[PDB]
Amino acid sequence: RVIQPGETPDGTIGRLVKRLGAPAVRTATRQAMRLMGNHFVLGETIEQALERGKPGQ
Amino acid sequence: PNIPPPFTAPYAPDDAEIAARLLPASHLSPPQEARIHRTATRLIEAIRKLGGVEDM
Repeated sequence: RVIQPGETPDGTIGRLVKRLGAPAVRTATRQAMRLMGNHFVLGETIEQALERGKPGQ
Repeated sequence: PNIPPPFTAPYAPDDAEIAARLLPASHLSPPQEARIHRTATRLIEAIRKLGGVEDM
């Protein structure tokens, strides 16, 4: 997809961007990424979650 | 031109009279305000992207 400039900032993210600025939103998303990756064991299916959360210990 | 006299402006004039001149003169056309708004938004977006005393 290609994004046209000067788009009215709507949605939860657009409202976030009007408030904090786009750069801070990117930074907040990267922090959410560390949280999601470190504190959750997730997958599309349970087999994928379970394989990801494995430790012969 | 002449060396100016020793500086002696009134010390504490009335704010309202000053505001009566400064308020109309601060007016800016819509495209002037638009450029100001964009530049300033970009500067603040960068600010909100290190460390300073205020942060501590």
